[PDB]
Amino acid sequence: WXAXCPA
Amino acid sequence: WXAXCPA
Amino acid sequence: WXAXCPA
Amino acid sequence: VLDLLDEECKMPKGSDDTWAQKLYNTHLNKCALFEKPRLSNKAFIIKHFADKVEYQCEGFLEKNKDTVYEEQ
Amino acid sequence: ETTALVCDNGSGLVKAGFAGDDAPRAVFPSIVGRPRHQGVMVGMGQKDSYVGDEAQSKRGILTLKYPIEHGIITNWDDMEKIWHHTFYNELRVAPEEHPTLLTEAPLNPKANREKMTQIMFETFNVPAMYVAIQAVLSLYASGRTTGIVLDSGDGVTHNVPIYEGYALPHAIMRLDLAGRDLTDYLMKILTERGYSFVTTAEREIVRDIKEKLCYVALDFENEMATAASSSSLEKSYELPDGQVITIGNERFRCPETLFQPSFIGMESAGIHETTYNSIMKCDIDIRKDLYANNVMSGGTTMYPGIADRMQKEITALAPSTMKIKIIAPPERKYSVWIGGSILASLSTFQQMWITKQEYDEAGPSIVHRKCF
Amino acid sequence: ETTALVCDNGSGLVKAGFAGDDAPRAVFPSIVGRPRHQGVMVGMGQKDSYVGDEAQSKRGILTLKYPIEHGIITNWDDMEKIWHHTFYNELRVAPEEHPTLLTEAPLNPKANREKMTQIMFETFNVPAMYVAIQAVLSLYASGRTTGIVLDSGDGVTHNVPIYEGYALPHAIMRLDLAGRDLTDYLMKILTERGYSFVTTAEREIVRDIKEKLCYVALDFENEMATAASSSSLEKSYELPDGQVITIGNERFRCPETLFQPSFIGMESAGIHETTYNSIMKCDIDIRKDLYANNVMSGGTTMYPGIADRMQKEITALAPSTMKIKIIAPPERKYSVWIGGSILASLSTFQQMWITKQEYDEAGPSIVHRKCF
Amino acid sequence: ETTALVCDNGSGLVKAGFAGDDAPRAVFPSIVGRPRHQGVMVGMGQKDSYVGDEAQSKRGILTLKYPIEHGIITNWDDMEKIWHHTFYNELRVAPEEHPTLLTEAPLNPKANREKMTQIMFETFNVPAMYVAIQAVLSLYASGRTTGIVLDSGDGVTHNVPIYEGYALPHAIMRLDLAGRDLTDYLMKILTERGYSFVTTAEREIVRDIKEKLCYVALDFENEMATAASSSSLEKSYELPDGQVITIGNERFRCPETLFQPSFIGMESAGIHETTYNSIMKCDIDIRKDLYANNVMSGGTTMYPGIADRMQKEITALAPSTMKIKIIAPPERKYSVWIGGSILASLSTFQQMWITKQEYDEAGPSIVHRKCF
Ligand SMILES: Nc1ncnc2c1ncn2[C@@H]1O[C@H](COP(=O)(O)OP(=O)(O)O)[C@@H](O)[C@H]1O
Ligand SMILES: Nc1ncnc2c1ncn2[C@@H]1O[C@H](COP(=O)(O)OP(=O)(O)O)[C@@H](O)[C@H]1O
Ligand SMILES: Nc1ncnc2c1ncn2[C@@H]1O[C@H](COP(=O)(O)OP(=O)(O)O)[C@@H](O)[C@H]1O
Ligand SMILES: [Mg+2]
Ligand SMILES: [Mg+2]
Ligand SMILES: [Mg+2]
Repeated sequence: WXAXCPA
Repeated sequence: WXAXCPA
Repeated sequence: WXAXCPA
Repeated sequence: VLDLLDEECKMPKGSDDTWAQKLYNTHLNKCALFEKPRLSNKAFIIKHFADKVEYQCEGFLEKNKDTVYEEQ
Repeated sequence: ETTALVCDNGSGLVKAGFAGDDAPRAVFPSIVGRPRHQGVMVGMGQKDSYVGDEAQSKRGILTLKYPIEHGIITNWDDMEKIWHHTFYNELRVAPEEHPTLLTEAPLNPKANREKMTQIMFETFNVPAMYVAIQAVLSLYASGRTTGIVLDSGDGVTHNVPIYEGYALPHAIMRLDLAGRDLTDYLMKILTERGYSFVTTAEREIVRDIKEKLCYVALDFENEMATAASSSSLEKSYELPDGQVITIGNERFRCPETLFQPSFIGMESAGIHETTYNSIMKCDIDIRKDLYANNVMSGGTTMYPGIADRMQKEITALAPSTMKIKIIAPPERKYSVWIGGSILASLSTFQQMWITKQEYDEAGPSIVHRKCF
Repeated sequence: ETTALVCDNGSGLVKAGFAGDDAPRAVFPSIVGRPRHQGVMVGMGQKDSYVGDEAQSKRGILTLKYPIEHGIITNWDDMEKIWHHTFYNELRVAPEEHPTLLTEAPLNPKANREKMTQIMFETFNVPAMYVAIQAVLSLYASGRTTGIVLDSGDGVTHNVPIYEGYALPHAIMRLDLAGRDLTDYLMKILTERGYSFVTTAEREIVRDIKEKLCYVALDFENEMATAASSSSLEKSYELPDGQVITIGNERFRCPETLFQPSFIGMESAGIHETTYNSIMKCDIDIRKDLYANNVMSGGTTMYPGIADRMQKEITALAPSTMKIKIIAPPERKYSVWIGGSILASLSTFQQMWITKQEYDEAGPSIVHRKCF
Repeated sequence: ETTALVCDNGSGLVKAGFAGDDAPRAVFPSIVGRPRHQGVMVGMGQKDSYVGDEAQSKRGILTLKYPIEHGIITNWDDMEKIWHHTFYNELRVAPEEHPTLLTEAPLNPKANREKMTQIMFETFNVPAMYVAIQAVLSLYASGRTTGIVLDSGDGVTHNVPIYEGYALPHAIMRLDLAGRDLTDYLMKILTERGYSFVTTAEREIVRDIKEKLCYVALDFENEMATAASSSSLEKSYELPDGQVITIGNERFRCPETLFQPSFIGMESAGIHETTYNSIMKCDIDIRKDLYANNVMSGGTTMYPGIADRMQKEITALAPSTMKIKIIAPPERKYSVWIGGSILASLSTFQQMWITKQEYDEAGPSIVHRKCF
């Protein structure tokens, strides 16, 4: 993702 | 709560 | 080790 | 109390708040002679032969430290 | 001499203090954390649970629980921890010496008041206490004897009409929408833009995003048309790790769910329609005097523009020939506390307290007949 | 005449085929390899990158990348390589001639759908397409109009309750636990027994170990007591180099982290508690009909005993007087594809497609309003 | 009175001493030599095997074996020889009189701890012992309760994030790159310049070359451009036979393989990227406090410029708005020992020891539940 998780 | 909502 | 690496 | 104080001197990031917390951990409910003052988390009470005395923690770590470097 | 404690349990912030001072001198979140990782270092002073600002400071390593949900206390041992922490650590006052005044939302279970009283008398040994309605205190706080109070904290929203100091209990409306479920909605819409906030700490980050960047649109459709067609409305916020995140129509779109609860999937109408449908339950001779005072209370009413939107659509619903006036003082987040601070310092009120003699005689059942 | 393509991008396996046939005729891992060693022999026909089963065959000399992580496409050029390989090599069909139907997990970013549509229209020139929710298709596949679907692939797990064909979007739960991070957990626990699997090929070996030897314990504590006290539970597996490795309590202990995510260090509850907390978000009139259908989907639900463990602890959480029924057909690994194959062949659906006329008029933004 | 022994087995150097003194008074390589030539002279007192500095002195005539490889003890009888030599010859202390504290890398097999404990209780009859994580002790040594420790000895490299004394075991990274395989790489690159180091003694010569002349380039490409274009960077070293050898770009080029493991042919990223990917596994609220402390440990972190290279490329990876701080005290080679010397002298720790009563009751299995 763009924040919380890595993707 | 005790019936309707979760608390 | 016992699989991947030699030790 | 002296043993936990000499531990807290060498412990990393030791402080009078965590020493007091170690005191309350070890002796708050195990000994009749050690008591916590009702309104404070920075002091402790010992029932001595003469009387109960309430000690503040706030000085003891500075006062307890000696280490002298041989080079000096 | 002796001065009552005044405490408002809320959800989220606890705020507490002494009667007749003007603002609470303890304010902190009603949150309890327990450590969840395996502790490695010997001799650390590691601690069984944390309360308030401690659990905010360490929240990276803690599971955070709220012991109050929708004004109902779900977990009692943590609530006792929060009161113990409030009296001894925050106020540094022994509760045996002071009457205590406690605040609750209307239309919630009786057992909550019975347990609050059993705990304050039996464990704390508080000499006298009382349980007050949140909305009633906002009139004391705003200098009025008349008005329909709209109150929203975290958790419960409720309307209570009052006219010359008489409540109208058949017209009390209560709604579970406000404040926390706005945050659980913001976390859901922010995922659309590619940000993921799952943990209980990330919920606290989203709560801070909501408190900084959200605002209420005057017209929700015009502003969605504008924000689809431009970057002009778009603001960016810096996470605690120094990442930067950019927030578009989500910031006005989150508090619009107060006026359109169908977004989260409730079946009830917005706060404006429960306000109007509450005034419609009052007898026609007093409605003129309720339209002339609407009092907002609690932190969920702090969004910029919520007053002018409320006045606009209530002025749409109301008959055309009347002043609609929304009253929203800038201090209103503390209004329930300031009102309890006023109430507890009156001399007429000193006969209202439940004393321990009466609790011993009648048991905790007494609270229902003596209190509201 | 013309028959839609149906493609489910997943993570790990791609599976693709034609609408109205019953199982996909292309299935292969969504994996791209690039060679990392210095090539020595001149004139070998050595190739810049490999896709799918090619990259599985040569994986000894390749770095293997997954272009999709937690249902989000992180790398777009490799995803275009995987679709190019799917249409030309696996299906041997020119995409201009066929509508394409594409499958996605709920609650993932919108940019993923905008890019998927921009690519399918602009590069492939697909005449029409649609983007469908993974969970919705498992009901088409299982012959139902009602139920709470639990779906787990590689990457994302999600629950979606549906009642008589209406979704309940406020009750959708999504969890990032499933499938790949079970393999990254198995690689970590196997090291305890003295085996070390670091490279991306060794991860594929551990994935094959997990798919063969893992199973779910009915009671996790009883079986850890048994496996501490016996050899009876212990199985051995032969690595590709003819070494043999022996696996004890690790084989049940790996998939227990689906029900206790704290093992890997997540802060959220297991799939059974997200299922129950999803049913608790539905209105009380329908809960009876969700407890009577629970539909498992996707390969991470293939572990032996996962149905009986789910039914056991959901029957522990639920009120005592209700049927809890877990539906877990042996084919469930393909259920999302079979459901999309059914959906794309309906006649009512032929008005649902986004056509290139509409993409040209409205741009890729259209996908949000036309698709779910 | 009685003072614990503190011993860190490492690979290469053994270092050992008494708890609460400040540096180890025994340090010697964990090496065993056996003579390989036909002995000619009668009556020489010739000896079956040599340990430590004896085997360094005579290494011309010996095969040198390391009993520990990548933190795993491969050969147990030689490890017993090394401990026997440590206690009797180096410390001249009888082990029955002293608790012993032993140090180990994370994520290595459990059989290593079970055997270490079975040996310390059964053969040495040590009254009490404990097994500690190498990385945890470097925080005790550096006066911190928070930070991501990067540790590299000979053999294993590992990252362990710690926050206020809680480990984050899902974020522990381990890498087999460090220290010995740098020497086996230096021996391989030196051959291009016409030097050949094959025997186990020549490996010790190359280890001394590496410890004297290697350094880490701030920018690897600029310095390879410089060293191709000049003699200015070039240093010469005198072999034990009085030959002199000259070493050019090889000296910076050897430790660059820490940051580009593909040189030796690993598939994993450098220590800077495993550090960043370890911080990325920590929850976003604590990352600010891990970036503000990075603690280097063990001898492989002694190369000149490795701190400024680490800070430079971590500052490239990290978000722009944060302090990155690398902590690298000049004493760091001994940090794990100094930290175990501190730990073993705490009073709170005197309940942590495994006593022989407990080993007799529970067997060597106990170590897993009592120790970390
Ligand atoms: N300035 C603000 N803007 C928007 N929301 C706010 C603001 N201040 C507080 N809140 C939200 O309102 C809630 C707190 O309101 P409060 O009146 O303190 O609750 P309670 O009445 O339960 O104590 C929290 O959910 C908080 O996030
Ligand atoms: N028989 C099986 N038992 C356990 N796990 C399996 C089995 N088959 C596949 N898996 C795992 O499930 C995942 C693949 O599920 P799949 O439904 O193909 O993913 P997606 O829905 O993303 O295409 C992989 O992690 C794979 O290791
Ligand atoms: N000054 C130095 N510069 C570079 N490398 C060194 C230096 N001193 C020791 N080393 C290397 O580091 C390793 C020894 O580190 P050490 O911390 O003693 O290992 P362990 O932690 O296993 O005991 C050896 O490979 C040695 O060659
Ligand atoms: Mg309030
Ligand atoms: Mg799937
Ligand atoms: Mg070391």
